[PDB]
Amino acid sequence: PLADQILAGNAVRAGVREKRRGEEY
Amino acid sequence: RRPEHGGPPELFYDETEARKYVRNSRMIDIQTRMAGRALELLYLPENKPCYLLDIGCGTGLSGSYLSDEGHYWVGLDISPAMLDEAVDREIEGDLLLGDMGQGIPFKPGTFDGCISISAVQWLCNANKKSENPAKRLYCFFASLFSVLVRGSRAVLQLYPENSEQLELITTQATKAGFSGGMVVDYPNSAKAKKFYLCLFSG
Amino acid sequence: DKLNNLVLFDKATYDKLCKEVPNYKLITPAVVSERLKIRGSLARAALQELLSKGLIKLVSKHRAQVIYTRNT
Amino acid sequence: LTGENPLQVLVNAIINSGPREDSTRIGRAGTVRRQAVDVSPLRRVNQAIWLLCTGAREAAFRNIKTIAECLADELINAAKGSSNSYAIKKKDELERVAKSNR
Amino acid sequence: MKLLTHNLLSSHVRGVGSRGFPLRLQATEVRICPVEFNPNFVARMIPKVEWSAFLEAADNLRLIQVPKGPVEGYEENEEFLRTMHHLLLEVEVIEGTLQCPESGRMFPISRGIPNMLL
Amino acid sequence: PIKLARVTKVLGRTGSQGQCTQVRVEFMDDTSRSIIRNVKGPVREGDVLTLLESEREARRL
RNA sequence: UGUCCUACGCCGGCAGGCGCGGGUAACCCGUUGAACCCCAUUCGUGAUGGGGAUCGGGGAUUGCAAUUAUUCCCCAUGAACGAGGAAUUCCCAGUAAGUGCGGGUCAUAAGCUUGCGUUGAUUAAGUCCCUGCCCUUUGUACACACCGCCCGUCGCU
Repeated sequence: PLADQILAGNAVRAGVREKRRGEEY
Repeated sequence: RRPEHGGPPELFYDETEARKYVRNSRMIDIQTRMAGRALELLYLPENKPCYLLDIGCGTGLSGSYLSDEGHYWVGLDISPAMLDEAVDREIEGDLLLGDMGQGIPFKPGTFDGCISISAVQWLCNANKKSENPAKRLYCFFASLFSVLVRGSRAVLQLYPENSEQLELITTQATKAGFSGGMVVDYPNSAKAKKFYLCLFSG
Repeated sequence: DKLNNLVLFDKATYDKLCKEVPNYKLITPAVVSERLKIRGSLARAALQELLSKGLIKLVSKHRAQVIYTRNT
Repeated sequence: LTGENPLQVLVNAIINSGPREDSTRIGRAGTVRRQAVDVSPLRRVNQAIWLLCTGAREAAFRNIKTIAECLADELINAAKGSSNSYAIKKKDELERVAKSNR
Repeated sequence: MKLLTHNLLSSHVRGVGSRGFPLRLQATEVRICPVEFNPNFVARMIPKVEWSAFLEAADNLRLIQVPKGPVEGYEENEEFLRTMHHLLLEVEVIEGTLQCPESGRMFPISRGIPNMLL
Repeated sequence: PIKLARVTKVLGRTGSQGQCTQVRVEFMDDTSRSIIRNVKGPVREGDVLTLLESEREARRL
């Protein structure tokens, strides 16, 4: 839709990105 | 990392940083040899000193090099702290305080030469919303072209960090009517690589 | 600039340290050497002499720092 | 010096030397400007700690002034909010340049 | 402030370009600083410098004893060039003010360098 | 005037290098005001935030 | 790790010698007694008791041979160096950094690479802005390419 496009351009993408970094006996 | 990331030149180069700046013999050596290269760069007539606009002199070490050979100059600066440091060094040339981007306030056909020491790579970024970098560079270049004698020589020492900054400064210079080019000191080197805008009127 | 701290206690500065070290509210060799324009070795020797006189109380002992306080 | 618990002076120095607003750098092609952004309280504490560290380190660095008493003086002057602290001056410059780059 | 520096000064306002020159002067204390005497230098301001601006700047500086015309020569006059050197390069107005004709913006020279802040 | 605010949820991080965090924040003097603001550094839900001026809403691409 | 590792006794302050043992190896060096750190003194903002370069002399060690100072110990002078315009390297937990300790190269150097633990933090749990690589679509912008001008004026043989 038009308003969805306008609000997607008005907001910032976020969400998923897997960043792989980095006892008993 | 770099002095340009610290902030505006009026407030970054304060009392204590100028105090530790003047006590640096490495700075003395690099400034004297760049001043010598800049004085050798322009083809001024021998046995006849020229009227040089010294912009970005600051402490006036390049101005001290000019005064050591019998030449005369006037200094334009933006920070009062290192201006007072230059005053305390019993310097001979005159000093002016103001923003070079707002325009050089001198009559046309006055200066036979221009010496810029680490002042053109400063102005590429903006530290205020009211300051437009393209407008500021265009106004500074147009005022410098106005105040210069037709046929005078202008040298500008710089250390650009990418090719886009050089692209903007060169396109502002070539839209301001300056005729000239770029001279690099040891382009394939890293420590000894310097950049030098050379300009003239006609 | 170039400091000119004295190498031995003259009569006048000895008089001010006689009548003034009981009242600074803080005692360390650093500020004593700074404000009296005296050698720091003489400052620490003077405070060992003065604690031998016992008119300034100890707080803590360390090789690099010594700290002292008033009697009242 | 202050006659009471040094922890209160320390937390007052932490509170008073926290940069509440500063500038971020943005730019697409050569033209780089600064936008006035806000600092999280955790980063406020972190920058206050780092600024007191820089003040204590580069305060004297070349004379009889001991690092312990220099740190004590810096913490006391930051808790009092005086302009003698390097941390307070740097913080105030940070909010002022944030206000200059709204 | 050397007299040649303000004698070549203009106003940096956009609207006054380029008829803002010259600028008026006001002095409360004047210093004399020794400057090396270059005879070629003093010889080759005189065709270039504006003489009427020099007279009006001297009139704002309370001083009258100057020659009324541009003295052109082959450096054979020692005392005229010496007086010009003393007036231009050695006279310094450390404390003072500058005023623009068409904008009225003030510039306070306060120990000892004029500001140009917008 | 300096004012204190409380966040509700994070909208997401913004900036060219992802240096700032755009976050939804609201007020205690009235529980009706709601603004969007950018705060850099580590920001999680629960912290109390500080506004030097409550005039404009922060907005970046 | 070892028939070069050395325990111990004698001599010379040290560089090093002499003598007698242990070891072909978790047995002897070796409860592998190390450095940083810790406590106390002296020093005290001083190109200074910092830093040690570059020198002179003596002695000893290693070897056919040491001069172009192989190497070590001592003594004597004490240069730059006052935190580095500007380009750039590495990095997220026992990690970086400080700190010392072994193996290969060795008649004798000390200087490269590999390891070792000890003291052990700040910053972030991120982004595609710069760099590089790989995907999806495309060859529509610009460049290449086509067309046009292909610098004009006078003067003699």
